[PDB]
Amino acid sequence: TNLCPFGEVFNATRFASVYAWNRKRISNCVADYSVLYNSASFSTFKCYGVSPTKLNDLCFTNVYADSFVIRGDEVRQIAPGQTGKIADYNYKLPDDFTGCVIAWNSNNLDSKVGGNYNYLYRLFRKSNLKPFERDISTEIYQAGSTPCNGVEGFNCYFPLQSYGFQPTNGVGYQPYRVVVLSFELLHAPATVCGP
Amino acid sequence: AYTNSFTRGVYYPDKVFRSSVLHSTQDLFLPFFSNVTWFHAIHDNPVLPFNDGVYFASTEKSNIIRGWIFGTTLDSKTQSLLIVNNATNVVIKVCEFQFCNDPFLGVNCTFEYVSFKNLREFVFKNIDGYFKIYSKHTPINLVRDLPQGFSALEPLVDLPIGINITRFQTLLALHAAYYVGYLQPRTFLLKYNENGTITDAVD
Amino acid sequence: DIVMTQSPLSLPVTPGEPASISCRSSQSLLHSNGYNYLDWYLQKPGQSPQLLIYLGSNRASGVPDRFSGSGSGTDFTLKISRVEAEDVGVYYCMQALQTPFTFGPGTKVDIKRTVAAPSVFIFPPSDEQLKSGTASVVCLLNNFYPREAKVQWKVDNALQSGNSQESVTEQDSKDSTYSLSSTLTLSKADYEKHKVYACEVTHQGLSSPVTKSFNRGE
Amino acid sequence: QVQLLESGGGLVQPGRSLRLSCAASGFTFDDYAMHWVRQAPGKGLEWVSGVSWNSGTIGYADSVKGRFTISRDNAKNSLYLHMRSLRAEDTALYYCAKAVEMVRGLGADPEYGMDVWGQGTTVTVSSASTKGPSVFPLAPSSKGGTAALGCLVKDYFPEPVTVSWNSGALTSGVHTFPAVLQSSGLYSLSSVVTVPSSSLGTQTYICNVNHKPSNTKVDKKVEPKS
Ligand SMILES: *[C@@H]1O[C@H](CO)[C@@H](O)[C@H](O)[C@H]1NC(C)=O
Ligand SMILES: *[C@@H]1O[C@H](CO)[C@@H](O)[C@H](O)[C@H]1NC(C)=O
Repeated sequence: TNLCPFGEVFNATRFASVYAWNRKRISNCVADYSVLYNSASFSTFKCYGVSPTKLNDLCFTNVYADSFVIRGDEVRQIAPGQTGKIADYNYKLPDDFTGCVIAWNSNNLDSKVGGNYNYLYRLFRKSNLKPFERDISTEIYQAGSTPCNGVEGFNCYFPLQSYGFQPTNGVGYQPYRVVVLSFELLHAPATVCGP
Repeated sequence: AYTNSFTRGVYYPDKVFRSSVLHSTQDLFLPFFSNVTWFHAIHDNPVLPFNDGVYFASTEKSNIIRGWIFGTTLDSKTQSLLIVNNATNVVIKVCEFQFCNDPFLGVNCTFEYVSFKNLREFVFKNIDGYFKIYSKHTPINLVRDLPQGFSALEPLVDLPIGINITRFQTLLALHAAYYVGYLQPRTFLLKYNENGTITDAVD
Repeated sequence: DIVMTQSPLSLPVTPGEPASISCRSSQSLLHSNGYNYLDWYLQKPGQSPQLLIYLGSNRASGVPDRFSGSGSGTDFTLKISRVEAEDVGVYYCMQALQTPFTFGPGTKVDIKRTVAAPSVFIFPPSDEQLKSGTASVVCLLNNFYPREAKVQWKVDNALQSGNSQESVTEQDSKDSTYSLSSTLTLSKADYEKHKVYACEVTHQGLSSPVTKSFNRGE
Repeated sequence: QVQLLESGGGLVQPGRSLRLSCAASGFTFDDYAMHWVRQAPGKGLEWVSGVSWNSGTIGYADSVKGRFTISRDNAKNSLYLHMRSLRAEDTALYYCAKAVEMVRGLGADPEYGMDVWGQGTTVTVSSASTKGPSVFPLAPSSKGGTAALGCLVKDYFPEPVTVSWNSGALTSGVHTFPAVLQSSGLYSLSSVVTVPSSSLGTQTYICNVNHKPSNTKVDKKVEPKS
């Protein structure tokens, strides 16, 4: 009985920005879902494919953890449906999702006193994303019919925009840390099983 | 020089046993009766396309073929896959290799894995970050062409890498022949026989 | 925004004699765990620096057992029990509590010897500085101990500043002595006006600061 | 073996950008918090920036905040540092160092312990066209015992120049000081050798200056003039 390292993802000191969400594999474990549900620190624990109270007897071939940091308001855009902006340009969920989303407030940690800069979010893309596609590339993006000569003067705006994350805003704007678990039962021997 | 691929290219799509049953499945197969490209190694090793996976058939009595380089950039830029087979080691690596043309001896990395008298035929596919290689070795005594006959194609290995590949190149030993074909999305009817081995299929 | 200091600023050590150095902070680095986050770093002459001690006293990996670390609160010390010929260079102390981190000014450890007095020379501008508008004067001090010494550039008692600079060399391997050299640069408008130019040297080994002067024209 | 190779150095005019890159080879790249530390020319070290195990930056130095921008990539084992709006005060070496404690190996996560250091680059900034050196004589004071004489190189850019004496044979008694910097960025240094004064008025002494970028090897015959 060798438990699996979830503590290395939820207690991460920092969380990647939204447009470059971290994507970690997990395999060859006995995953303990008891802690992840009973905990009193989360503020949004949701599961779509399988209700939380029966995760102790479902063996998956593989499991992935996505991790990032989003605005407090926009946490209502991480869902199969419920499209919008962030789910439209940065991280889109597949429609037949079988997984869970865990979002909790981190007002104290991820917000500095004078104004942070390490967190950026995408804007001004050519077309809406497709499920799970990661686009970390930065290229100067055009607005209208204008030759893009590396010039950003009303011709091609730089996509990424910077979060402020001031420590004195209302509850609707302080950062929220999000971890999305995705389960996979591909044709292969069961690699992980709760006890 | 082109060749008539009689019936090659039928593998096991699903990992669930069947028996004496006719199962109709749509998948990415090699259509019956295609023109497979020949390559002669007298006095080729050019860059081929990797559009939809590749059926690579190597006829061998000298064992000079050594592996494969998959990628799009091919000079220490992206994780270009590599298969190398030498007298003891079968290494699968995805390093950003710094050697431009045909890395082997004459006669920035992420993951790695270690394990005309014969016909070794492989099929390469890449779906959802799983790179699947299905192989088969067959004993033949013929010097000229790809033979006439039917056999299954056992699914061998899978690798979790997940990169866009558009070109690939085989490699040899410095100091033969082979055939290549490409894959299309067909719909076969396979005849799982009594022990559960594909004994025939209709396209 | 935490400022450190070190002491002594520069000390000469002799092989086989224990060494001691103190690093002081502004805010005590005692964390909630009870660990002090100070680190002690070494730099050899002409190479990349290397780690000596991490987490206050926890000895680093691969270094010999001749180093010791102690202290807490706002004062920490490093002691070298048996110093040798391969323990010269610069030492730094680095915080790890409140970002951004910081490095101390640095302690300069070298090999000690018997005190020696400098030899002093002066050098006026040549005739190539009479057709080029730029006039340079050079005062040279060689084979002196220790590192500390200082110079006045004097022109008709009118001390100058800013325009005169200086540079020193490494410690000579054999006899362990230093060399300093100062230069004064000026235009062609005042050089040919004042007459007596002097370099004044102050050092411990001399009873009084020594003035080497030359006169123009002569 | 663990390797940390950095690249990106080169002369850059003030008010431009650069992109330094540090590549790590020989360990779990994503299992250590990297740091970028400057080193002024002939001065003490100075912390510049860092990055934790999960690509989360840990703040920059107080005097540099506003321009530098760190970024990390675990897939390609790389750590990039974009620099914008330079000034003349940002010329220094730059090392990329690694932490010691592995995450989750024991309160909080670790950040200290800059143990392994690559050989840094030599970023520099200036605005001056490449000019050749000017060689000046320093005749003996002619006061004598062992009197010293030398030659002074002025107004050269960039480094390094190499000065020898008597074509290379004379080695006992030479002294050459590091290249001091001047008002207009044109450097200057000097070399001096001490010889017996009774042996000044008739012997031969020549100092040889070699500048590689300007492709010159000038000769100077130094003797007292009176
Ligand atoms: C660390 O993670 C564990 C498991 O999720 C959790 O129970 C514990 O409270 C966490 N402690 C922190 C936040 O450091
Ligand atoms: C490794 O690949 C990267 C790709 O950007 C390259 O920058 C770097 O120089 C390469 N280093 C080696 C080990 O060749």
